[PDB]
Amino acid sequence: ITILDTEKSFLKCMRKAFRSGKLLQVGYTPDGKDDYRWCFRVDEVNWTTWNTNVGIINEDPGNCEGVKRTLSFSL
Amino acid sequence: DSVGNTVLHALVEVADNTADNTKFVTSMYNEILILGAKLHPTLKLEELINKKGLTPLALAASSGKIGVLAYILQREIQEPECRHLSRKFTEWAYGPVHSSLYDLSCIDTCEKNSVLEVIAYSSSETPNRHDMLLVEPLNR
Amino acid sequence: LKLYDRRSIFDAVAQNNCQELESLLPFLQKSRKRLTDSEFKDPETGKTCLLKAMLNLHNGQNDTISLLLDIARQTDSLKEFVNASYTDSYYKGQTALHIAIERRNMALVTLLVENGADVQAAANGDFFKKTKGRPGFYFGELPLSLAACTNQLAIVKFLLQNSWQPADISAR
Repeated sequence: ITILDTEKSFLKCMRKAFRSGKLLQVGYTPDGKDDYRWCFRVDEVNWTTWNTNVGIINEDPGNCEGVKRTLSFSL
Repeated sequence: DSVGNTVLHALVEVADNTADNTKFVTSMYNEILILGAKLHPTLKLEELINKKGLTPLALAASSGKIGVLAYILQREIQEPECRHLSRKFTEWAYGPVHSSLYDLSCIDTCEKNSVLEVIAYSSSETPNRHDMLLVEPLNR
Repeated sequence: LKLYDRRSIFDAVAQNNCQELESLLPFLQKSRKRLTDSEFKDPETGKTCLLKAMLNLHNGQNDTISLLLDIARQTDSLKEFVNASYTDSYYKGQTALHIAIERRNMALVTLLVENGADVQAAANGDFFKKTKGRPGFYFGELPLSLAACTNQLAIVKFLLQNSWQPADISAR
C-alpha cells in the first residue's frame, strides 16, 4: 500500500512507475503485426526433468541488448 | 446477462478455490478463448466488463479467487494460430536456466482497475487478499 | 551463377531450404572466396554459417550443417572454419561444440569433432563466467566441464576417448 500511494502522489513517478516496461516485441498477432506489449522478466532453473522447451523466443541466450528472434514463430 | 457478466466472468463467479474446482474452471476457461478466436479472431474476449466495470482478470482479484488468478497471469497457449492469447512468454533457455517474459498490461497501475490496486484496496470481506500477492509476476 | 550475400546464406541456413544451397560452392569458386570470408561473418557477433546452423535446429537434426562442411573441405579451410567462434564480449569463445553438448545431441557432437573442432576451446565470455549479479550459467567454462555438469555421461567419455584429438582431464 506504501508503493501504490507513492505512485498516486506524483505524476513524474507515473512515467517512472513502468517497472521493467521495455515495450518489447513478443510475437505475431492476427492480421500480421508485431506484438509490442510491456513485459517483465524472471529467472529459474530445473534439474529433475531434462527441461525440454517447445517454444523459445530468442534462440541465442543471455540479455546483452542484442538479440535475433527464432524461426519458431509461425508468422 | 442482466448483471453484465459474460461466459468468462461466470466461470470466475462459480469458482470456490478448491483444487478440484481450480482444475476444470481453468480448463474450461482455456477452451473458450481458443474457440473465441476461431469464430471471431477480431474479438478480444477478456477486455469486456460488467456493470461494475471489472474485467475477468480483475474480477478474480476483486474476489478471493487465487487459482483462477494464478492461471491468467501465467497463461501460455503453446499451439500456433492462437499463441497471441498468451501472457507468460519464455524467451530463451540454456539447459537449466529458464528466462520468461511476464506481461504487465492490465496490472501495474496502467488502467482503471489494475490487479495491483484491487488486491491492496479490497475491503477484507473478500478473503485471501494476502494470498494473492504470492503469484510470480506480482511478487517480484 | 546465382549471387550470394551474408543475408541470403543465413536465411538458407535458417529455414532449411537446401534447394537454395546447391550453387554456393561454384559461387565461392567464382569470387575467389572461402567460407571463412570476412563478408560472411556477422559483424557485431562473429557468427559463422556453421554457428547459425547450430542454433536453428529442426527436430533435433539440421541437415544444412552437413552441406556447409562439404563446401568447407572443398575450400580446404575446414580447421579454421569449424573453430570459428563468437568474438562478442558477452560471448568470448563459444564454439560449435559448446552448443551441441548443450542441446544433448549425441550425433551432432560426433560430426563436429571429426572435422577439426578443437575440444579445448574455452568459453571465456561474460555469460560463461560467474556474474553473480548478471544472468549466467557457470559450468566451468570448458566442454568437458559442460558434459560433466549437465549429467551427460556418454559424451564425457567420448571427449576423452575420441581417436582424433582427445581431451585434457586436468585443464582448468
